[PDB]
Amino acid sequence: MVQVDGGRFATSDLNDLYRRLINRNNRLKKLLAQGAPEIIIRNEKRMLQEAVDALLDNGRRGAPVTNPGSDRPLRSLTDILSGKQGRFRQNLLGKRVDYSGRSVIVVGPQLKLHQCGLPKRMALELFKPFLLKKMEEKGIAPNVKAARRMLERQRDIKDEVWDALEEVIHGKVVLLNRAPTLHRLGIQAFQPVLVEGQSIQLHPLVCEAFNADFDGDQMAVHVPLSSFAQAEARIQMLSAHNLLSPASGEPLAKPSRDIILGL
Amino acid sequence: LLMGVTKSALSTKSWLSAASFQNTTHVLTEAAIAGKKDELIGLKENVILGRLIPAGTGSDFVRFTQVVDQKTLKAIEEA
Amino acid sequence: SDPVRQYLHEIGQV
Amino acid sequence: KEVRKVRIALASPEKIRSWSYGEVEKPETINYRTLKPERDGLFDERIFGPIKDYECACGKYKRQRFEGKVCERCGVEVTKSIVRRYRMGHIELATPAAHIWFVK
Amino acid sequence: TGRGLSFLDLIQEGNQGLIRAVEKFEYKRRFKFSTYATWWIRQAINRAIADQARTIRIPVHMVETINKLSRTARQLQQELGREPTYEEIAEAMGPGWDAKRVEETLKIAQEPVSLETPIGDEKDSFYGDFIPDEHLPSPVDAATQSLLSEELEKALSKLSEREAMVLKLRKGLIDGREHTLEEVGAFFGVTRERIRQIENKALRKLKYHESRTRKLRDFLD
Amino acid sequence: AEPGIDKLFGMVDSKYRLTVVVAKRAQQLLRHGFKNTVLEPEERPKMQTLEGLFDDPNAVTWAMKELLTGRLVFGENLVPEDRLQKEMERLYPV
Amino acid sequence: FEVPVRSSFREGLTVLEYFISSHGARKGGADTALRTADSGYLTRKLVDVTHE
Amino acid sequence: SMARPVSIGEAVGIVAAQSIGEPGTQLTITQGLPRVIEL
Amino acid sequence: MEIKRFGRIREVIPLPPLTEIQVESYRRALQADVPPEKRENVGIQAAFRETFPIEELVLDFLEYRLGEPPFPQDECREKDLTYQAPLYARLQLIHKDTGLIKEDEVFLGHIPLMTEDGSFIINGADRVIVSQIHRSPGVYFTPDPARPGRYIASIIPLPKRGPWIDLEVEPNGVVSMKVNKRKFPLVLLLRVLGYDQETLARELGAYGELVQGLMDESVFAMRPEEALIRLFTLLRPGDPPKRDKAVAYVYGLIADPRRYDLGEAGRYKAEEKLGIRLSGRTLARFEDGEFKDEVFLPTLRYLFALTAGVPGHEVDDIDHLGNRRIRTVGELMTDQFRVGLARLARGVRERMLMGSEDSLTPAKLVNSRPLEAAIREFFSRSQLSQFKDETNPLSSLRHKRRISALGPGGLTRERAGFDVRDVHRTHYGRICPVETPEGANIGLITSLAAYARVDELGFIRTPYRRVVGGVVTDEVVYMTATEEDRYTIAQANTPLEGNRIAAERVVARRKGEPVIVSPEEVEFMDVSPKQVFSVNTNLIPFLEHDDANRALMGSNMQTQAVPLIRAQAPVVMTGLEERVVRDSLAALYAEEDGEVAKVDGNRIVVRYEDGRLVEYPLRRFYRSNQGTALDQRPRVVVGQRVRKGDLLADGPASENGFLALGQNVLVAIMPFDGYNFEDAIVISEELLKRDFYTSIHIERYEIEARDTKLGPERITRDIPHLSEAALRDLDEEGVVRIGAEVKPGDILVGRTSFKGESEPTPEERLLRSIFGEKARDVKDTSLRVPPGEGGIVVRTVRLRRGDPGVELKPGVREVVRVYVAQKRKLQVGDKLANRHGNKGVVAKILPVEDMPHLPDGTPVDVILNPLGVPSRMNLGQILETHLGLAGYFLGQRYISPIFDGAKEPEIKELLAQAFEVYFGKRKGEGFGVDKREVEVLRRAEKLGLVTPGKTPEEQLKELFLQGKVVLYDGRTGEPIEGPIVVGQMFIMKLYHMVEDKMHARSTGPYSLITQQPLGGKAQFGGQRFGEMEVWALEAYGAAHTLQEMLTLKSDDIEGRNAAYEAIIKGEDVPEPSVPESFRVLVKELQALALDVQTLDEKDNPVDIFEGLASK
DNA sequence: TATAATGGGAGCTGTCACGGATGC
DNA sequence: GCATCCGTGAGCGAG
Ligand SMILES: [Mg+2]
Ligand SMILES: [Zn+2]
Repeated sequence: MVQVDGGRFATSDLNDLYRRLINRNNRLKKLLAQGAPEIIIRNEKRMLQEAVDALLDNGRRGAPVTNPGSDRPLRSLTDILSGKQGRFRQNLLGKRVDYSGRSVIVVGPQLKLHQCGLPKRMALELFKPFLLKKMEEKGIAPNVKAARRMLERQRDIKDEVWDALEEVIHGKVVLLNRAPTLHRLGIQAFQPVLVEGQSIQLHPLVCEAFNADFDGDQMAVHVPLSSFAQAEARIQMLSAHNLLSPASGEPLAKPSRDIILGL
Repeated sequence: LLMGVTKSALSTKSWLSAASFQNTTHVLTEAAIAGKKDELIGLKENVILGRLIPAGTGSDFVRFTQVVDQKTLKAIEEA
Repeated sequence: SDPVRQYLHEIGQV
Repeated sequence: KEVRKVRIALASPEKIRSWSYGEVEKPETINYRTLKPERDGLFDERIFGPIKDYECACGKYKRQRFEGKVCERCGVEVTKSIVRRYRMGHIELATPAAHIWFVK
Repeated sequence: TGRGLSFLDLIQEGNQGLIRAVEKFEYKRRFKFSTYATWWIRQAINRAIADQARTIRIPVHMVETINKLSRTARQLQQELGREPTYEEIAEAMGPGWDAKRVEETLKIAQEPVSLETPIGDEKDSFYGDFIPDEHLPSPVDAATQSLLSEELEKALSKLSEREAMVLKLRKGLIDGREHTLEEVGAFFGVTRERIRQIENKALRKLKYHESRTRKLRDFLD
Repeated sequence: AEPGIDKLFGMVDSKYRLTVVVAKRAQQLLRHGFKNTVLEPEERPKMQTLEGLFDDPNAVTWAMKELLTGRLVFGENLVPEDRLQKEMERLYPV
Repeated sequence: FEVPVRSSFREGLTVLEYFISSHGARKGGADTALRTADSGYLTRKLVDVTHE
Repeated sequence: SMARPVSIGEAVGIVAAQSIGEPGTQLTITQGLPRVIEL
Repeated sequence: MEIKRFGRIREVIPLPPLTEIQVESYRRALQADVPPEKRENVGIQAAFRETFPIEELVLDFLEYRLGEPPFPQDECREKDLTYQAPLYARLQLIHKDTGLIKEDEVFLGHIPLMTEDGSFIINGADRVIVSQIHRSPGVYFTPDPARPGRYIASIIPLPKRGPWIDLEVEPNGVVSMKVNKRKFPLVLLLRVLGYDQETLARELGAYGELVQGLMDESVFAMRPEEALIRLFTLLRPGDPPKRDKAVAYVYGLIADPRRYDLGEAGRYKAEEKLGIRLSGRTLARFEDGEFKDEVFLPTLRYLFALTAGVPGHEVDDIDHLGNRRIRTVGELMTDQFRVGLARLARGVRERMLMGSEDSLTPAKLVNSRPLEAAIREFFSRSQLSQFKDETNPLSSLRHKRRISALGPGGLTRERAGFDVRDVHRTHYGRICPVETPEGANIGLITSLAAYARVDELGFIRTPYRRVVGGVVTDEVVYMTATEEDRYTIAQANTPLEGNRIAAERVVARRKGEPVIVSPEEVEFMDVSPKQVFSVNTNLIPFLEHDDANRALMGSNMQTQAVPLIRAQAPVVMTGLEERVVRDSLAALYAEEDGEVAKVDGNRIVVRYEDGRLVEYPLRRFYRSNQGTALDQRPRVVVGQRVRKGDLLADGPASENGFLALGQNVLVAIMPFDGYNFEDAIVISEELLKRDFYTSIHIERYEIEARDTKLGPERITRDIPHLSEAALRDLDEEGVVRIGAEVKPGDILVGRTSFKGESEPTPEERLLRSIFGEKARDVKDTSLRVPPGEGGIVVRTVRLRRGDPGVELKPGVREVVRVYVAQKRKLQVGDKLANRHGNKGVVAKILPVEDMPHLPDGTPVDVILNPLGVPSRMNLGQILETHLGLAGYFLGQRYISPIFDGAKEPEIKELLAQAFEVYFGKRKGEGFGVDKREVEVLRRAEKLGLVTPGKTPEEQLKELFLQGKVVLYDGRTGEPIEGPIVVGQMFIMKLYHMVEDKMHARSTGPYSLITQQPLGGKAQFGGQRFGEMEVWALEAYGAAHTLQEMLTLKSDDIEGRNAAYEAIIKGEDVPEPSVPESFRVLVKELQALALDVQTLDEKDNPVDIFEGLASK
């Protein structure tokens, strides 16, 4: 039971469901010492049972409204584990991740297969921990806490910051995910090329594999962190390392549309 | 005995893989009664707990490899 | 089922 | 140690009381004026743990000085607040009740 | 029916009052039992509702103050053809009631909203998913607080182990307790005013280490 | 593509073993701060800056390069993990 | 339809030739979106059988 | 994908499931995608 | 520019008022204009008449009335309160047997009001109520899916009034009536109805081997008041018949016009279906004292005559647009009002007993809470009450003419087969076939047709022309979906001389099925081809050439176009674009013939015939729901004479009264270095320069200052430890001054909240002492501009207590709203489309020098990859370029309606006339043919494009006539090897712009329970790595990169605090621990009575809570 | 705490296909 | 052994 921005309280459905059980337990306790007849005691023990059923798996008998006001079932212990939304598919078999971004994709004709366009401002925040370090070895900040306060407001961005960001990214690669993520090649590791402007520049041949077009298609970026995660990305995951389909043995990156026509 | 992919997916030995699939109210109760131990042989089991998956760069075949320069090589060679 | 309905009939016995 | 196995099994009422740091005998959650956990309530500093790290309910015990120490006035161990995500409690039932998963 | 207690709970709480009445009933009075039972049933139900109908629990006297506040607001709506001001109710609620009191009562009467309240017509989103966790320190915060204990341990090396220990003991960096000067005098072998002197000179040597180095400054917040 | 890659898949029994070797070596160059390297200074991976040429920052980029030259020894159970850790921190203090 | 659309798109359809079309398109559009929920489902089954 | 022998420790199931699953949206005198599911 | 307009088709009736389906339907439900005793008993008048009198004392309803709005429309928007009017209702409490009355006027609260355009206001936020479609109340017979020759009868009431009823013949031949999902012999009912074995053999007996199944039980033929009891106990167990409870449960199931109410529609449907007359919308009658039948026998006679085939007996469609109906804003609200009313009446009968049983006003006998909350429900928290989409005038219109089979009272998504979605032959003239959501909603949400109108029974009607003889009357007959079926109806394309049918055969439809017919057999004729397609679909020129699937984007994508600061109406129009500006208010108009007096940007004043000086203020630069800018621009000058109907001001996007979504740019269709690869698009910087596609968008930020438990929150110029650098633009009161520029991270309004309980870390008590300054009492709470947003501060709205005009939430001290507007130039990542459903992201902005041009230096504005066309099959965009080619040169725009419009022949001729201005100028100017133009006329003829041997002047003409010209390359100076199609095309800047969409995160906010990062741009949170994404990692076998997303990068708390520490320091990343969302699962399971335990390889336990949850 | 009062109230509907259990 | 019941599922983004 927490206080939101407005000061108001927001409580979990499990709390009105536990207070229901507690109440029927503590009235059942009172009735039995008061020596109630068997027709009342029958009743109170039956209700103690649809409190335990509402709590554990609700909707397996009839569904408790939080109040008559919302006909929304109170979300119970079972409801929380099972579902698309359940604790399992939502939380344990996939997560929201820390270093990641999203943008609109735009055609990449110039970049080499293994490369892709990354807007300045995305690359800044994605590598922000690495950049605060690189700002310390080069002189642009006394330390981290100073360097961080320097990047907080947008007029405070120095030219050396940028020329230092280039120093960070060297050799590293990132992952591009267009969803639907249908098969393995729907996430490919590219080496980023910092570009001005606000969108991502995708390489033409991999467009077909991702089922990307630019109708306004958007793609997510993730940053592999460990010196391990890097090796994985750059060796196996690279866009230029997977040129055939795992599905049939046939070439996945093939001359596509303008390119077939050109030739 | 032939069975379809939904039955065989639930029927898998490991119940972390069974219960992340469907009929969780059911998977868990038969698993719980049976006092089922789950060796994490499979991906889903491992992915849940955050453990390194049994495939790729976690595969025990390739997982264990060690790299060393020729300098340090002949160097510890004495004993 | 319907504990209201069943309780009522339990009450209607006396 | 390292984890190679995960076992799931039904817990006897005693195995639960093992897990359980105290009984919630009252439904109330918070107090209406000072929003602080009610005694024996669903949120209780006594049972589940202190709201704020290493600090008992009435302020008498603070900082790190006391790791396993329990206030006499309040009833709250002084330990990392994060125990509130971990510690459990029980409600002791007047009549035994079936677990709908084994019925239905 | 609709007051925050389920039918069956209202019946059970009512039954509990039927029992109170069976023990209090004097048959010599010619009244039929139904007359006397009715009073105790209505009393136990109203106690029950006022007790159990709120997640955030409110005292019984306080409950009916808020209720009286509601009915008075409603009456004033019926009269004014619109919702009343805090001050219009405060008048109609008689002496001792100002706008400030009518307001604070209302805020105290605000019931908590379920975190599971759906967002959008799709089943996909919940309210409590958009609610951040303010308690547990973000990675930034935890990183900063460590770089603080590192920066304080680097600037306390410039002091001798005695004068740095006077400060380490007195501000609570060790064990979490702040010791009075007589105690740092009992531990070191110095008189209480001598440990106030080597605490002041060590704090002063720190001030020069700071004005010269420009390290601890960024922690100004 | 990544340079000499084909020959890097010819070096190993399984492509994911080469990745482990690249990842572990890169962590070693990081820890010892590049001084345990098997590269002679002309073979140094360099980075093009504003100022001029500087050493390539990516310990991975390095490690792949170290590999193509026969300078390095990979395999299973070469040396106990004690010896290896210490003899490298002696040879190259960090 | 017992009668076919005679026009090419270069000629252009008729108000009625057009109408007939939208029957096909509409029933094809709802097929494409309905088997889409089923592909990704089947997909998730296969992943779950064969993960180990 | 490499046109060479498989590298030990490849995750093959998740590969196979995907390879089968990616076209599914395309299965159309036709029994189509449900025939597949039926099987 | 002069407008030449194609096609000879004449429109007998113009388009109906287009917002009529809302405007009219809500006015009918209220009747606020009508004097109280002339109110016709529909809508609001009906709920009162139904719910009253309230029986036992009798409280009776007399009349209702509607007062004036608490606040004018605008005020309601800024102040976050609803646009509404007080409703008072006059009641009289009568005494049973005393005779006494007391008659008082009770105040029923407020009811929401519809604005001029057919929309509502809710809390400062415009909403549209959206019409709903459902199976009409009535009596339907569908073939039993069980057996071929058997049929199930269905009796359907208004959805929440009364149960559905199935009448089946089989298995054994007895009539089975299913209600509340319980099957019993229908026979038993008939006895209760005043039917005996004789009266039944008479009318019903005629059908052999059937009636025999019904009368099988003679034992049931015994008595009405025994059978009533017997049945009552067949419906509910354990409930003693009581003979009172039997009649009250049976009447309240069937005969109570209160509980069971057929559609007023449904009433007619069955009267016509079974050919009987109903007294009321009831099934049966309570006529004293026996139950008398109406509905049941003629539905049973109809079923029995359908079972064994009898001629004249119909199965029904249920997808037919006579068997489906539209519930509009007026009916949809009346319902929620009928439910809010009968709860209030419930509250009456409970208080009609208890209390002073003697002293009761009507005032004290009535509570509005069930009614108030019941309407606030419908408007506020409903599905059919939708946040109004006004991106732009068309968005907001279409939104009104949107139609849902969705919403409570109808279908969900899993529920809709191909049936409901399918285009059904009676969607002709009524619903749009084109404008439907693509993807998951398809065929559920649709737009109403252009000429289509919704009648009193909520069935859709389309206009047709009566044709008598060979002549076509100019009278328009508006026909129900069903009554269209009785006639033969020609197309509007069919030839005419005067009023006469001019062909030997015309094309017509009987019951929607296409057929060729003599001029003698034609009963009616289409009004125009325009009647078939949604308003949106009708804005698409040459649409007769575009494939269906792309036209759907043509329609739907026009709803999306962002209003441009220099906006243009298409050089190629279908003619509606002028009146669409009208019907949904965009433009401003003159009310009577008159003369203009004043001219401002802010206001325009007119003097009429009357002499009355009439002022129209202009709405300037106002923010809309999506943040697009509404401003009306003055279009007339001081002292200009205007007749009634002339334009005084242009809408947000309108060009001299016409609809301007996009601009007309000059586009060449060629692949360009793969920059237009895969539907991407390349741009002359010449658009940026002269401010094409540049558009204005206001965003609104808001901030609250409350009364904390720990003190006040103050909005002040004073923020702890903050440089003047930061406070510079702020005023003295803490609010940013108007007209200041703002960036990301900057302060909009500054605020100080009192700090929490202070445990400054021991590291703080030392640092505090060192620097000598004392820990301030107030944290810095100041609201700032989010990343990637910013602009000019155009307005500030401040509200404190002491407010005469608005309501302030409990505990809330003061509220400030700051308005930040940005003028966005077109850019890369931004999105454009055209009217033909061609759509792309902008990939490259070339300089004007690199840009492909003509013989004269004039460069193209756009490059469009030809590859986009042929798979997409939309050829109208080609014809938009071709005609748009010549309209460039001739200096003219055209009107070419759908399906009757420009044929290529007349266009060709227009190209020939354009060519002469093009070439004949260069020929007079003293310039012959270019040396490249030759090398191209070479390859052109090698392509069969020009006739070899003609002059280059006649070859450039034959090429130009194909709409292709010789295009020179910007970069080389050498030509483009072929001739290329170029010409003016209407292209619009769409809603989705990168400025909005780009986001990237490092570390940040985490949800409470899971510890895992939040989603979405402005809560600032990480992308979802979902089940499908993890499979990718796994397949690649990237183990660590996966363990990262699962551990360090999401909920593994210790791992991520230490991961970030590790990178900062410049160390390699730590070894992940247990994901915190795993410990959430163990403890949820223990909470489920399930012990979960990790284990050793030794089977011995392992603690992942590190000892905190064990004693 | 005393007049007498004694068995609810909602009624939500164009899936669908599946497999495994329960019934005739 | 078939009819028939019940309980189970049904592919990023912004709000
Ligand atoms: Mg796309
Ligand atoms: Zn204490």
